[PDB]
Amino acid sequence: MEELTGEEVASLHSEYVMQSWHKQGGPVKPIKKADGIYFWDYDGKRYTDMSSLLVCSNLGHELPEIVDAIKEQADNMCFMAPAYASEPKSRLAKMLVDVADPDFYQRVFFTNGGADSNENAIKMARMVTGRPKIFSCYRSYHGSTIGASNASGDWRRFATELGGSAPGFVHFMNPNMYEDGYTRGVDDATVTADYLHRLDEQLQYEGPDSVAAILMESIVGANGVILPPEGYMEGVRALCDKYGILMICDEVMAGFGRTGKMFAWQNFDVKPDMFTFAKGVTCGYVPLGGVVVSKRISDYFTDHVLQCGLTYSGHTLACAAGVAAVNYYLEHDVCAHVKEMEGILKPFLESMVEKHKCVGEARCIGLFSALTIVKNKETRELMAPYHTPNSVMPQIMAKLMDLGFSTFGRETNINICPPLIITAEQLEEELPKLDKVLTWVDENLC
Amino acid sequence: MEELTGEEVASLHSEYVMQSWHKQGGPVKPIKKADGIYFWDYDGKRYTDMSSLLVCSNLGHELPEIVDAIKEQADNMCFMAPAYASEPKSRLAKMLVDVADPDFYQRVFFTNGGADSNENAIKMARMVTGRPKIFSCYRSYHGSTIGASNASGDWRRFATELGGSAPGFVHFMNPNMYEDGYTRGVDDATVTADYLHRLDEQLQYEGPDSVAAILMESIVGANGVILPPEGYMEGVRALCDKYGILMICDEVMAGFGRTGKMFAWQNFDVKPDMFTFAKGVTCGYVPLGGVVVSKRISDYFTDHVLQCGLTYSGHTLACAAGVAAVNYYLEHDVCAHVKEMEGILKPFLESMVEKHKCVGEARCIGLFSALTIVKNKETRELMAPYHTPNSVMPQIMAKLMDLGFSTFGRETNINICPPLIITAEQLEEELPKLDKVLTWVDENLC
Ligand SMILES: Cc1ncc(COP(=O)(O)O)c(C=O)c1O
Ligand SMILES: Cc1ncc(COP(=O)(O)O)c(C=O)c1O
Ligand SMILES: N[C@@H](CCC(=O)O)C(=O)O
Ligand SMILES: N[C@@H](CCC(=O)O)C(=O)O
Ligand SMILES: N[C@@H](CCC(=O)O)C(=O)O
Ligand SMILES: N[C@@H](CCC(=O)O)C(=O)O
Repeated sequence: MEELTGEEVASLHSEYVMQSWHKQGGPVKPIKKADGIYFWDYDGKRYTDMSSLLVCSNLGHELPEIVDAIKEQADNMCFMAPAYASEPKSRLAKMLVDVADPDFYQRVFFTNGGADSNENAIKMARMVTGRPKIFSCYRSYHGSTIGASNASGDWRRFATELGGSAPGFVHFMNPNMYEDGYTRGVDDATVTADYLHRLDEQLQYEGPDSVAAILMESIVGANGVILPPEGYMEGVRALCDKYGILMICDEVMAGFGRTGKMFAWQNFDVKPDMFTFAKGVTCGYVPLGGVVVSKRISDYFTDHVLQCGLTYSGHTLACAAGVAAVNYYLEHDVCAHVKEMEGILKPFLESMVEKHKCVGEARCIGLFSALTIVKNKETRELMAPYHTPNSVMPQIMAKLMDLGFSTFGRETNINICPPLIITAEQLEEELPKLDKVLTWVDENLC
Repeated sequence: MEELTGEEVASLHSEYVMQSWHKQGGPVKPIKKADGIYFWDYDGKRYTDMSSLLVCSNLGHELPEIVDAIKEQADNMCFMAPAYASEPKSRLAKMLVDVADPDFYQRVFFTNGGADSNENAIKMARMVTGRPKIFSCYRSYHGSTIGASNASGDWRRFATELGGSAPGFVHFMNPNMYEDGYTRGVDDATVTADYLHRLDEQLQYEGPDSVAAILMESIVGANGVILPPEGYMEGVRALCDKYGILMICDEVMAGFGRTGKMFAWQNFDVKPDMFTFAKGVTCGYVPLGGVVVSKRISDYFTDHVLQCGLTYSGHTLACAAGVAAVNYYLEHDVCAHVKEMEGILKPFLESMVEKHKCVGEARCIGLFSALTIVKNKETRELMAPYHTPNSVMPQIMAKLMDLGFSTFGRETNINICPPLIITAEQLEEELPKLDKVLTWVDENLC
């Protein structure tokens, strides 16, 4: 082939590619290769993927087991239509029900990504219950297509709402303990009592008989790893039981080992009626998402036609990578390694709280972590208040990117979501870089 | 693990897989392998893929050029994030702009499939024009997610409408010449004049200044290869020009050689402001879709933030498969071969009209074709009128499947959309199976 130079790759991109969530034509980094927890630009500089790209490359890059499964499947059958059974699609559905809970869940509806599966979970909840309304969090992101974007809490919904908001999407405010003035640990029962009651009250004023589902990120991800107050998720599950509302957990970012469990909702003593997934089901190697449905929902669509579908549902190549990814998580006890890696990451960030005036809070479950950056520790003034213009936080990400610490954040947060295969030696080598950049912020942005 | 038997693969699917557009748990055919224009169940029976699966496997199955590109990309880098340029993504955007028209189009917005590309095309049209409303045809399908399904005409939208129609989606009736009582040879100028005036009048009664886009399949596909009357598509383009409305053509099904041209809208004297694609950009081998946008639209999003995005946009593996597919279409002059195969398929289907009491009309452009099945040639009584319960058409589809002639249809139609690589000899072997089955319909369903 006519292999392109680094400059041509970034040149053509700036000129011909439509970039997500940006204005067109900026400068762009051209990436040549990735492997393990690293990737390289065409100048040869190495970046350590401390955010797993978009918290999706859970097993690092170029994992032989997934790469090999893909190539093997490509030699058999890259795609076969949804109307037919295939080995990878059959095996992955069983594996997913099994790791989720084979006594509660029954079927998996395969999709292309995250927005795709939230869209279909919404449609399925309205069909099963006969009710029109969907409750979702203001502090949440569920996708960019009109249905998932209407359910999404953060301001990316504003553009989708051009022409009008979609009917039946009611938003309720969920607690962000630090930003709301409280202190995790001490105040959990107070915040949980307050926000569970706010939600109960809003349900009553919307008519609980008309609310088909409550949809929640298992742990709010892109918007800052907002660990909920203890007991909050169980109370939501309790409200759903009281009112006949289905509970839908969004596992797109927090699933597949991110938190130390296969699914983040497994940290809570709740069985959601449905939950949605994508990123780590294949570590991003082939697009795949899905909906895991309870036995009750499975039964409903045995009697009624499931009015859902998409050309690539259960894509064969994609599922083959899924089988390899899931088998890797299990055979290599990746959750246990993630729980143990928590022991290096969590104490480190907590000490960044004590050591840095610009770091107000640290949250960490497994390798799912974030820092709240503040302009003023004493007043809790955020370094970038909600939906601020000219947030300085990209500036901070660029200082990090300069040391080979690649990550991202939204609002006033820095995420730290390294690949689940990262080692203690590797963490202890990268985290000093985060401390160095935090010091720069201390001295330049307060 | 241990390879699964056919009976194990079909059992696990029936028990654990969520099937699109069906009640759960039925019987299912397990497919073991695919190659060229065929695929095989686990007993070894061969099916000739006369519908290209979902009119997507444009270059057949396991085509070495795409298979190999996939493996080569998997050995380098399966995925790299949207914020980075990658060789396959830059090369595919330029190649796509180039085959579409480099003097008119500028950028490509990559998605995972067809539905999200229509979702995003809608979002962009509302952002670019500042207007809320989308016009689309009642006889159309654009996807199943809330946005694309509200834009879709056929009854699969009704489920999405649980909870309410999303605002700003106005539907207009497009002509199906045969089903409306006219004749494609002698009647186009009247039908075109009438339906353009109906659309103009409806645009006027909705406020043309409030219509951001008219969205239409270049040639209505899954709903029956409904070739438009002469001059209709050009007149739609004229109304858009008159009123400042963007024209969005959906090439998801009719793109990539299906009709004898690279894009079906290229059979008409129109350049759409945007057009959407999925299936044949990769022949389904890896999920990929997109929006090709004009220079004007690209300019808008140079000055304004493109508030669209998805985790897997510009997926690296998927794009590598795309580069190989598009290069094949061009290097092997697949369009020219499709035109010459049109010269076999069109006369055969036309001769099925003359030969069978049950065949009212034949439509065919390139290898994009369908038969209208009737209970009564004289009264034009359809064999399955719109949205009938207990359609007998699956019976016909099954009689065909029994001869190894695998296809599908919607409403009262049988599609014939074989892979673009099918040869004259192969056509001469398969088409007799369609003739045999039509005789059975003649004698058993009128
Ligand atoms: C928690 C969560 N849900 C849903 C999504 C949307 O997923 P996708 O990009 O695959 O449409 C994302 C991606 O940011 C996410 O982080
Ligand atoms: C013309 C057209 N547009 C859009 C779609 C939806 O595409 P997808 O199933 O990839 O989401 C289809 C699928 O049949 C289609 O035929
Ligand atoms: N995370 C963004 C991509 C980021 C970027 O394009 O700068 C997405 O949803 O695609
Ligand atoms: N047409 C369906 C095919 C699956 C089926 O018929 O079961 C789809 O969009 O996935
Ligand atoms: N029966 C066609 C299409 C099946 C489907 O609609 O999923 C085939 O697979 O060849
Ligand atoms: N923030 C991620 C991804 C941005 C994108 O999706 O392009 C990174 O910097 O690696």
